[PDB]
Amino acid sequence: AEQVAAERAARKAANKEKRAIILERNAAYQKEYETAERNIIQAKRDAKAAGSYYVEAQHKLVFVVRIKGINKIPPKPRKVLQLLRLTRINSGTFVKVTKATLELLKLIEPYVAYGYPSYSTIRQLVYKRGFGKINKQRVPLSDNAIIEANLGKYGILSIDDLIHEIITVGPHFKQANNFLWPFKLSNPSGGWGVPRKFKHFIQGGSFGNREEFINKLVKSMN
Amino acid sequence: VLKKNPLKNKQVLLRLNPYAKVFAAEKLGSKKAEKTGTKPAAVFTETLKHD
Amino acid sequence: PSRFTKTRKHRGHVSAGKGRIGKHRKHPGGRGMAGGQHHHRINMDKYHPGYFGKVGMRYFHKQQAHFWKPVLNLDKLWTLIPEDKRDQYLKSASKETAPVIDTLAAGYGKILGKGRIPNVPVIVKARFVSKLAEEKIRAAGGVVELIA
Amino acid sequence: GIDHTSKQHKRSGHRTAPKSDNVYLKLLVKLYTFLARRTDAPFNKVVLKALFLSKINRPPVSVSRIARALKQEGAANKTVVVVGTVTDDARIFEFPKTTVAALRFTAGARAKIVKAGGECITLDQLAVRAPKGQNTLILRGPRNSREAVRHFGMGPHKGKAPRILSTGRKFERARGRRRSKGFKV
Amino acid sequence: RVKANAAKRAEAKAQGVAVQLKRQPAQPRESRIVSTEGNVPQTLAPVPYETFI
Amino acid sequence: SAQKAPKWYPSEDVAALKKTRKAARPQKLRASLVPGTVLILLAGRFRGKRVVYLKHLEDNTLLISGPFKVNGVPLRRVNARYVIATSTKVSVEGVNVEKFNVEYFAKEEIKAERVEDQKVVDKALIAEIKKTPLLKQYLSASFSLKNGDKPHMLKF
RNA sequence: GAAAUUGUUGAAAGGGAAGGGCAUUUGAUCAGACA
RNA sequence: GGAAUACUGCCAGCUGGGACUGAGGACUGCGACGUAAGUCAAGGAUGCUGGCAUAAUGGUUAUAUGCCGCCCGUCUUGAAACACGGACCAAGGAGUCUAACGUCUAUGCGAGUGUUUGGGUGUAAAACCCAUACGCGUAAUGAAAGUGAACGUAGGUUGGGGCCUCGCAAGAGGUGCACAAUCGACCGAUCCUGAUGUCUUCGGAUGGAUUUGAGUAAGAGCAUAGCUGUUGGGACCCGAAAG
RNA sequence: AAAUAUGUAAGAAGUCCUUGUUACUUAAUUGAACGUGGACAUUUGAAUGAAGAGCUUUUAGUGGGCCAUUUUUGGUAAGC
RNA sequence: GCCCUGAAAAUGGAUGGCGCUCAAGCGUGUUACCUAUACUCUACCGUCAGGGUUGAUAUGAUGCCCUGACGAGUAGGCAGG
Ligand SMILES: [Mg+2]
Ligand SMILES: [Mg+2]
Ligand SMILES: [Mg+2]
Ligand SMILES: [Mg+2]
Ligand SMILES: [Mg+2]
Ligand SMILES: [Mg+2]
Ligand SMILES: [Mg+2]
Ligand SMILES: [Mg+2]
Ligand SMILES: [Mg+2]
Ligand SMILES: [Mg+2]
Ligand SMILES: [Mg+2]
Ligand SMILES: [Mg+2]
Ligand SMILES: [Mg+2]
Ligand SMILES: [Mg+2]
Ligand SMILES: [Mg+2]
Ligand SMILES: [Mg+2]
Ligand SMILES: [Mg+2]
Ligand SMILES: [Mg+2]
Ligand SMILES: [Mg+2]
Ligand SMILES: [Mg+2]
Ligand SMILES: [Mg+2]
Ligand SMILES: [Mg+2]
Ligand SMILES: [Mg+2]
Ligand SMILES: [Mg+2]
Ligand SMILES: [Mg+2]
Ligand SMILES: [Mg+2]
Ligand SMILES: [Mg+2]
Ligand SMILES: [Mg+2]
Ligand SMILES: [Mg+2]
Ligand SMILES: [Mg+2]
Ligand SMILES: [Mg+2]
Ligand SMILES: [Mg+2]
Ligand SMILES: [Mg+2]
Ligand SMILES: [Mg+2]
Ligand SMILES: [Mg+2]
Ligand SMILES: [Mg+2]
Ligand SMILES: [Mg+2]
Ligand SMILES: [Mg+2]
Ligand SMILES: [Mg+2]
Ligand SMILES: [Mg+2]
Ligand SMILES: [Mg+2]
Ligand SMILES: [Mg+2]
Ligand SMILES: [Mg+2]
Ligand SMILES: [Mg+2]
Ligand SMILES: [Mg+2]
Ligand SMILES: [Mg+2]
Ligand SMILES: [Mg+2]
Ligand SMILES: [Mg+2]
Ligand SMILES: [Mg+2]
Ligand SMILES: [Mg+2]
Ligand SMILES: [Mg+2]
Ligand SMILES: [Mg+2]
Ligand SMILES: [Mg+2]
Ligand SMILES: [Mg+2]
Ligand SMILES: [Mg+2]
Ligand SMILES: [Mg+2]
Ligand SMILES: [Mg+2]
Ligand SMILES: [Mg+2]
Ligand SMILES: [Mg+2]
Ligand SMILES: [Mg+2]
Ligand SMILES: [Mg+2]
Ligand SMILES: [Mg+2]
Ligand SMILES: [Mg+2]
Ligand SMILES: [Mg+2]
Ligand SMILES: [Mg+2]
Ligand SMILES: [Mg+2]
Ligand SMILES: [Mg+2]
Ligand SMILES: [Mg+2]
Ligand SMILES: [Mg+2]
Ligand SMILES: [Mg+2]
Ligand SMILES: [Mg+2]
Repeated sequence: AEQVAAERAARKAANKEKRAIILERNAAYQKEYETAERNIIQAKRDAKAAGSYYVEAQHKLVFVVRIKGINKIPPKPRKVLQLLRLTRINSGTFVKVTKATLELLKLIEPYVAYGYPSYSTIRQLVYKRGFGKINKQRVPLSDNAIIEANLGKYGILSIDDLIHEIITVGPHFKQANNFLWPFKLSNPSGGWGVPRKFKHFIQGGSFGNREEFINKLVKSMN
Repeated sequence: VLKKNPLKNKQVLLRLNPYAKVFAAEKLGSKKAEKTGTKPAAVFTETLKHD
Repeated sequence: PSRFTKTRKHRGHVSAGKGRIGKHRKHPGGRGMAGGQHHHRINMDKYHPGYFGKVGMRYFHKQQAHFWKPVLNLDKLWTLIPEDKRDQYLKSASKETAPVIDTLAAGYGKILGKGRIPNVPVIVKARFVSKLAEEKIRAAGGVVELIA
Repeated sequence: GIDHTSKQHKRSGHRTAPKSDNVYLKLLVKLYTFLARRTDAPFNKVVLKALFLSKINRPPVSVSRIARALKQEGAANKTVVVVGTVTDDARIFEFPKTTVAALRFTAGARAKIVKAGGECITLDQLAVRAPKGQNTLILRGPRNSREAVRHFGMGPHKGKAPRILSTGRKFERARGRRRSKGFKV
Repeated sequence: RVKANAAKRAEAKAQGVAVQLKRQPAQPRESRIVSTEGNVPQTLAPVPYETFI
Repeated sequence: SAQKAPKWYPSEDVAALKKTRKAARPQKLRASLVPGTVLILLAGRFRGKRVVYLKHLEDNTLLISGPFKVNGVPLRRVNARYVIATSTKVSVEGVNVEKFNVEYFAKEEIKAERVEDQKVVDKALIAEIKKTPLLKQYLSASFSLKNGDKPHMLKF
């Protein structure tokens, strides 16, 4: 009975192959990411050049935070807060945007904060507070093997492979996203920057869509 | 038994994401963007400074 | 036993699992089947339709046993023959020497026919038979011999 | 706090042991807990639960209900498993051969079975003769032939047999049972 | 929708696979460029209070 | 029996530890701590003594001396965290000090070896100290906070 | 020979009730463990 | 014209001070650094040094201090209540037993089951044994006179665990108990139909019908026990004015 | 003639093809219903969620309610 | 707009009290800072749940081990003691 280092090699040697793949993968997302970022920047200028205005596509992904406690909530929002897995305060989940989710958000605005997340904040959410739902349980990620285990079914075999699937709202975004246990943030470290939380953002409160300004918050709460 | 952050703890940083070496190696996080000098049409400015 | 009993559990709880509002008093519905037609009628129709009133003829001094007449179905029939004795007759199934069965002597009154007896001929003695009980017997070449 | 979507600390509500206290049962169960953990065969998982089953859920399988299930097309050599007791049925004359594997065989049952050159088998014997339950036929007793269910479901227009002692006419057969006494059910 | 489906289902099977025939909710719209040619932005401002009665 | 004894006992077979991963790595000193520097002893026996820094010992302690003859403090060990590093600095390039190790202070009146050692180092130091005027007197004086001092403001 | 309740002796506290919770000063008192 | 800066954002840039925690207990995993042997901050604290070895640390207790703290029981929408009981302490002090029962469960035997009215017997109210009967079940349905459960593999259809065959696997087929849905068949009641026949008014074959039954369609019951529940009893305990 | 509220549908119990059964039905092998044989798998026919779904039996307490924003009746009003 | 008049009740008395006047008042803006049985991370208890493990030749198989979530409570149910 060999295996001593025998099959021990026939793994590690093949453990290397799989990092390699990941390395070539991650390296390439970068090219993608920046040279799309870059692409808009010069779009915006190129239209300014022409006198024309360049309107970038509506955001496709949002990140939501239950900003309100548990009690004295009316039934229909109460459900939607469930269906969106925000069943306790300061917990957050990703939402793919279409009308048929938009209307959901609509309905729960005075109970949540939400907006558009950078790669930076998606990257840091997943790294530090990312957990998988595996037979319920809620497993911390912390080794890419865990992801391949469950999400490999759809491509996706690295924590960054996860992230790429989120941020780009992939074809497998349902499975990808749901795979992540609703994040559990602490309270913001500065504070809310408002004297009173439960007004709209636009009115100097915290709830509703605050667009790119969601990154400043989530980061304070991460 | 004890979750370790990546983001700090370079060890597990590299355990996920083998790219973090080369990223860091090639100061990727500070890419000096290539310089173009396109100038905006006078429509754009006139109307920016309109009333 | 007293010790597995829930009143032991209730010790230390004021109300004995009887509630503080509505207590445990003497007889609130009334005693017994009171208010059958009145405040417990809902219960009596459903759970007990048919309860009130009257149907059918009165029979003064009915003596049961007048009407004694236990039924044995063909269903069994062969049961009445002891199992050792039994197989001997099933195989070797003919007239000339076919088993007699005094079903009165079993303790039955009528032979009904719940169906399927092997083609063995049998001489069946009873007080009473179903029209089919007989046919079935006769199709095996048995007969029914009426006794009392 | 958490908007609970579901009741907290619910028990699965499925049995886990027999509520029995008989060693021998306890042992058989030892066998099949082992056998069902380590053998990826469905039959063992099924059998294990059936041992936890209580008397009601173990209605008797009869030897005549057995003979029928062998009359099953292509099923004449499989071995009937019964996680309960087997009873005799005088109503069938030409019971077949085979192999019955049960918890208990009534005297008449086991008699009839062997009288035609069959074999009666404790389940642990069944275990060793066929770990993965290969070539088994599990039969089940008629659960709903209990007298008690006659009375389940009672109410108007339900056709369901009163909970009633002494019966005959004069026993709930008037008002509410016939169009000429108030009404009908 | 079914007989609609069953057609492009075959029509694209007999072609070269590649179907996609679940309905999808309204997607947020794409980027686009708006020209100024013939269309300079007309600046507006709030009005003062009047009555006319 | 008064009590009915268990049906189980703990094994008294003690486990061995897990193979811990904690390298004792070398302690790099705060920048103000350069040989030749005058320290202020914030505590202990010679609390408030101003005193010259000589060598970093392999048990992280500091090698100081008064010099003895100036202020009475001898060649000694001192923890680097109970000390105020000042800004003033003599030259220790002529003081040997390599002799002095941890074992040199193993507990095991005064061993004349020390009494000799202590004369030799000091004689070198006073040579240097005599260079900058009023230093010797500086060293001889104890440090104390006076009404008004805010260390969180004071430069040393 | 319990309790309520009482005499004595000892200790202690007390600016219009007493008793209680968390916490530590102080006093009194006590375990365990060192080897 | 060419810069700078602010502002917003990014870095898998570097780096300082401080606070809480140190679960785990051989090894095993994922990695990192090394040309290398190795090493490591990579599946949870170790290294070095000192103090007391004691009332030092710690418990308990009394008091002082900061903040906080209304009387319990009860009925009630609502009690600290200007609602009721309660001055104090001991000892008593309230869901029981029984007859008959529903669900559930355990156990014995099983188309049966129940020794204990009784008899036999005894180390004598026990334990041991047992004949005949009886009760409940094994047949239903009509007010009754009465009649009484297979067209068929004890039926067709659909779902169905499990097993069987094919396949490496995915899958496909075969068979399918319990159970559930639906269409039917059989028995009695009701209504219709009324063959062969006859002591000419008896007989009721056969085939039917938006009718109907606590039914049949390869039995599940009987007995002991228990928690909970039901009724009658002084009926959880104490209470009338009366008769 | 709104807003809110509210019925149904979004497939395998689906869509087509061929052509049996009957006492109903048709001028009619016409049709109605129930079938036999065949053709098409999970982008099999929107979203999000699901610590699974379904089902059965038995039994407690309760059957004086009160408050808030909004809708609203009586009343001049009311801590009505 | 703020302020003043309009502006009358019974024990002495209430922006909560002292007191405050370029406020410690009114309207508005910007930061910082204080602290809930809530949130985040960790230990420990218990409840529910999903895994693993009858292999002797030592000690609980209702056991042993890994892991995840959760924890308000009258009347009332059940359970373990
Ligand atoms: Mg979501
Ligand atoms: Mg900060
Ligand atoms: Mg802060
Ligand atoms: Mg700050
Ligand atoms: Mg405020
Ligand atoms: Mg944070
Ligand atoms: Mg007892
Ligand atoms: Mg009792
Ligand atoms: Mg008890
Ligand atoms: Mg209780
Ligand atoms: Mg109690
Ligand atoms: Mg209670
Ligand atoms: Mg009390
Ligand atoms: Mg009760
Ligand atoms: Mg009471
Ligand atoms: Mg009441
Ligand atoms: Mg009556
Ligand atoms: Mg009769
Ligand atoms: Mg029968
Ligand atoms: Mg019956
Ligand atoms: Mg029956
Ligand atoms: Mg090491
Ligand atoms: Mg250092
Ligand atoms: Mg001096
Ligand atoms: Mg005495
Ligand atoms: Mg204390
Ligand atoms: Mg440790
Ligand atoms: Mg430890
Ligand atoms: Mg001591
Ligand atoms: Mg001491
Ligand atoms: Mg005292
Ligand atoms: Mg005290
Ligand atoms: Mg107070
Ligand atoms: Mg009261
Ligand atoms: Mg009142
Ligand atoms: Mg009270
Ligand atoms: Mg009052
Ligand atoms: Mg009263
Ligand atoms: Mg009183
Ligand atoms: Mg007492
Ligand atoms: Mg006697
Ligand atoms: Mg005897
Ligand atoms: Mg006799
Ligand atoms: Mg009977
Ligand atoms: Mg007649
Ligand atoms: Mg059919
Ligand atoms: Mg199949
Ligand atoms: Mg079939
Ligand atoms: Mg009929
Ligand atoms: Mg009728
Ligand atoms: Mg009946
Ligand atoms: Mg009663
Ligand atoms: Mg009285
Ligand atoms: Mg009287
Ligand atoms: Mg009278
Ligand atoms: Mg709707
Ligand atoms: Mg709806
Ligand atoms: Mg859907
Ligand atoms: Mg989902
Ligand atoms: Mg689930
Ligand atoms: Mg109920
Ligand atoms: Mg009720
Ligand atoms: Mg009621
Ligand atoms: Mg409210
Ligand atoms: Mg005022
Ligand atoms: Mg103030
Ligand atoms: Mg102000
Ligand atoms: Mg400030
Ligand atoms: Mg807490
Ligand atoms: Mg609780
Ligand atoms: Mg609860």
